[PDB]
Amino acid sequence: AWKTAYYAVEKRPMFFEQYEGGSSAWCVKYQFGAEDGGFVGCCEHGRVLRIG
Amino acid sequence: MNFNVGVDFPSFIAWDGTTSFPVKIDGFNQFGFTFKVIEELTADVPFNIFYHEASEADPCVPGPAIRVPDVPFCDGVATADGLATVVIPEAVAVDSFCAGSVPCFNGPWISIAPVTVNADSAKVQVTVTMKGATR
Amino acid sequence: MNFNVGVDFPSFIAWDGTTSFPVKIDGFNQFGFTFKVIEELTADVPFNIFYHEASEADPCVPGPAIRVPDVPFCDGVATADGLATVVIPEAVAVDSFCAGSVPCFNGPWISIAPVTVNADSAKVQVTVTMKGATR
Amino acid sequence: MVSLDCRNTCAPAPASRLVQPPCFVCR
Repeated sequence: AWKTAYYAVEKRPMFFEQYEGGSSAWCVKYQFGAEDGGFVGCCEHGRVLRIG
Repeated sequence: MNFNVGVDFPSFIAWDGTTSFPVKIDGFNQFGFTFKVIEELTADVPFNIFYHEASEADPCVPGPAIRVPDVPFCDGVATADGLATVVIPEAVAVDSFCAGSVPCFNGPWISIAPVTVNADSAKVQVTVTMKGATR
Repeated sequence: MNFNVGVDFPSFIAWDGTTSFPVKIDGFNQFGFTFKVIEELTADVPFNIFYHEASEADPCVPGPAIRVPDVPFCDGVATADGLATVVIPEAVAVDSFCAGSVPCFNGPWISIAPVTVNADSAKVQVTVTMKGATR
Repeated sequence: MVSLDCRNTCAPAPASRLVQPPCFVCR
């Protein structure tokens, strides 16, 4: 019964920045990144089937 | 007003003086070491920091030992060998303690041991404290 | 994000299975125990809680061990002899830990030692975690 | 008197207790 067995969390959207150390008047360098995470909730809200 | 601090910040033995014990850091999102002396030292004692992967034949048991690699900071340099180590100086008095931790997690288990086992290593104790849980 | 948790919440060994170490708590304003089992137990193991006063010969060394008194809560009844005790149940697995703390301080030193010393006593480890520095 | 608080295990189930399903009912 998801929405209680597992949660998903996001912190900020993707951001893009120009890098002054590698950039010139003849070139460009871009940096990007993002953050997020996730953690299990209730262990009794799910089941798994397997061969045996 | 006392508190049951042992619920939120459990602590585990790591080096009692004659043996090293793997400590499972999987269930917690932070940790750190604490060094204490019980008798006067004669020379600097270096310590090695390891990490263990899950054993192949049984997930309940830790695997072999692997050294922790170094992670240089912004304004700094890497170690000569590239691995992580800690050194307890000579000036440490019997009534003081020292604390330090690594910047990265790596495997799920952790460990620590002296580089050499002699009369000096038996005089030190190591304990691991961990922050809030995740389960 | 990894922190030097040892700076704020240091931990010290109190019973490594063969010896008991007095732990000074004067410089901190909270503390709690943490019990771990390294092998399956065969019977209940009770623990005794003591406390020490500063020695007359040296104010930085503990005196003889005194026994912590009981303090009933608003619900429940006092102990038979009115002295604190700790009992670890047989159901504890090798992969779990327990935590408990005393409601009051009494002296500046504290300690814990099993009622009986036997093969089942060596299967346990006890550690003390401080939570606040007043200096 | 002290009340000990304890957690199930360090792992949710270090050896997960997998169980067979109920056997088929009947013919």
